[PDB]
Amino acid sequence: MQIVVLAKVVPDYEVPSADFELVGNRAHPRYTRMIGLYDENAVELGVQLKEKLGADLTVVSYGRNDDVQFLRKALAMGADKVVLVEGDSDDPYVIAANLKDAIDRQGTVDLILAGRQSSDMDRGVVPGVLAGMLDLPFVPQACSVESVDGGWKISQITETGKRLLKLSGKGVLSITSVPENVPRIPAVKAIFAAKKKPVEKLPEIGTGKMAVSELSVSIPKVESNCELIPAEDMDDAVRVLLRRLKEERYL
Amino acid sequence: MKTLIIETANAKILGELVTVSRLFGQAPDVVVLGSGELQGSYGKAYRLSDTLGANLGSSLSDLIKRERYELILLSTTAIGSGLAGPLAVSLGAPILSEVTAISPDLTIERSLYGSKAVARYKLESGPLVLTIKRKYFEAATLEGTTATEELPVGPQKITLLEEIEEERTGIPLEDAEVVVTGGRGIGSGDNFSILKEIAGMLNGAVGASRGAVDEGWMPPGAQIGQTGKIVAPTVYFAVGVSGASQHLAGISNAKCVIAINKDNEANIFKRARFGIVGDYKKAVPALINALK
Ligand SMILES: Cc1cc2nc3c(=O)[nH]c(=O)nc-3n(C[C@H](O)[C@H](O)[C@H](O)COP(=O)(O)OP(=O)(O)OC[C@H]3O[C@@H](n4cnc5c(N)ncnc54)[C@H](O)[C@@H]3O)c2cc1C
Ligand SMILES: Nc1ncnc2c1ncn2[C@@H]1O[C@H](COP(=O)(O)O)[C@@H](O)[C@H]1O
Repeated sequence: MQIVVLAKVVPDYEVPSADFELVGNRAHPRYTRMIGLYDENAVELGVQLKEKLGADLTVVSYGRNDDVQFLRKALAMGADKVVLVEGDSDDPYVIAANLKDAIDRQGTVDLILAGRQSSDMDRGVVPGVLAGMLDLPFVPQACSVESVDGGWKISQITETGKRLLKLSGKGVLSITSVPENVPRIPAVKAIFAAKKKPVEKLPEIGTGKMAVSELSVSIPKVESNCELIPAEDMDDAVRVLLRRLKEERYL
Repeated sequence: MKTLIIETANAKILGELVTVSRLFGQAPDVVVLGSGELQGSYGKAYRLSDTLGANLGSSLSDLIKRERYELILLSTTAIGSGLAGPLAVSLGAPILSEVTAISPDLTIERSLYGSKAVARYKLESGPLVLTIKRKYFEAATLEGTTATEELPVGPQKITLLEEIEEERTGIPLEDAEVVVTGGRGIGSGDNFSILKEIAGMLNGAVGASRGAVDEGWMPPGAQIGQTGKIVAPTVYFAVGVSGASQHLAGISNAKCVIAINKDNEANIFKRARFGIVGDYKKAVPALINALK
């Protein structure tokens, strides 16, 4: 049994606007790179499934050769191998088609996991596009997954609560965050050992892109000129705050 | 251009999609997913009994092809997102998701880099699938009703076993005029008690950052931000919240953001109107006392 998790390395997703700059409509190269946050939730879920089921866990990525060092974090968390297709497209159809080609080279795959959305493109498109190309059911915003007879019992986070679903057969699930899939922190020695675990590299395939043009990308300033209330004396500080809220007709 | 809205019967969400449709043409059609009267007056309306995209088979896509729809509008909701990607692929359509603005000349805007950046796009060749971010477009008033033609659903791949609403307390987050949000800085689930207290006193609601939700201190539906709820209260207390951009994305229209944070360098102070640099365990009890 084989679970695939789609993981994408991205520029540091905690850099504030104050410190954030673009080169050529993308993040300046100086920022620390890392697996995206929902991607790590998906890896964690995959490792939990591996632990419960005895499954193989294969991490598949489309991106830069030098992001292998970051993808190896997934190996240290418990994944068995990384498959990286080398390429630089942001286009969801190009990405998905290349992920599909990599997946088609892994024999039988029983389930595919992905993050709810990537930590740089903010879009939640690639997993659904890939599900379409694979002709498999897509389930967005899953937070838990259990193997059962015939398929998978899946809890999904909705806008008002949750849905309990049963998927028959294979599928593509995108994963949202809950306490139960906060990613584990691998030991220093596990990281070192993961340097030896398998990484397979594949060349990018020829495939079509979307007929959309990206006109511009900009970074809005974030500066409210906050009124800081002296708080050496907290009773005075809240007295001042309530007066100011009154004066400004907020409270 | 020939436009199809695909959504549940929910008037708030349908209304947002109608607003968007009006930028592109005068007479959208609608496919309703699931039950409920369809409000508004449309040229043609359809209904599918199932809300899960995986269960629709190819009838819907084949319809869209036959009828030569040029624009397909869905919401950025679990139901919209379950359908949008796969449907675009079946149409060979480009897709742009989480759309936050559309200019009069049809330049389409969306966020990048954790809502730090705004990207602008032009369609070169459609059909086009869009998913529209909730609470970014005004909801059109929907007047009258429209009967629906039943469409066939496909093989059942996913069964809906149970739908479970998050237990509700007090006024909804997205309706509240005062929101009190706790983050990682609160330190425990019990420590949220004083935030619940002050929220109750102000006829407000309690929110959370992803940090507090990941710790289990608040339920997932309390999360505010890019991938949670969007709120525009008069007053927003951000307590023990660093102010990551993805959090800030949920409060762009909050009128008065009040930061209470022990770290004077925290990013939240670049969004806040008022700020208290200090321990919330001192600030909030003091505020409660002053209010009493
Ligand atoms: C794709 C993606 C989507 C995301 N979407 C969201 C989203 O929708 N919503 C969201 O919230 N996050 C989101 N995040 C995460 C976001 O980037 C941050 O990780 C998160 O918001 C930080 O949570 P926090 O500020 O509560 O915790 P931290 O960043 O750890 O901040 C804790 C703060 O508490 C303060 N503090 C500690 N003790 C005290 C005390 N006694 N008194 C006062 N202050 C104290 C500290 O100074 C600190 O500033 C997303 C991330 C990604 C990658
Ligand atoms: N280049 C990629 N390599 C591997 N996985 C990806 C890639 N792009 C997107 N994904 C997966 O799809 C999810 C959603 O990405 P997106 O549609 O860009 O928001 C990510 O969290 C990953 O799990």
